Amino acid sequence: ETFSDLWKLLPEN
Amino acid sequence: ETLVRPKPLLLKLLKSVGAQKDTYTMKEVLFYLGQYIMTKRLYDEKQQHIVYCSNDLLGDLFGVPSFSVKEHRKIYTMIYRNLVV
Repeated sequence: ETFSDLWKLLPEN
Repeated sequence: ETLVRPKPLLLKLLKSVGAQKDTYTMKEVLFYLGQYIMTKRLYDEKQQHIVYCSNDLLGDLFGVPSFSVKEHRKIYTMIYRNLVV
């Protein structure tokens, strides 16, 4: 699991 | 979408990565905020979900030594404390 994969799963609004 | 205005410390962090403005959607904030982390390799190399910010403005901002991107409610909360609207 890379940072970028993990970070994109954050609430976008 | 959700138009937010970043607080002083956060706005500085943002400019640091090219984001030259005062109003953002939640997505732009996260995008640049993620660019800052990736760029300054602040994540753990093995457990990439660990981000270290003790020695960083991000830490002044979030007010913590380190954090797990896997804790959505926490990250989202810390980030919100630095926004308005």
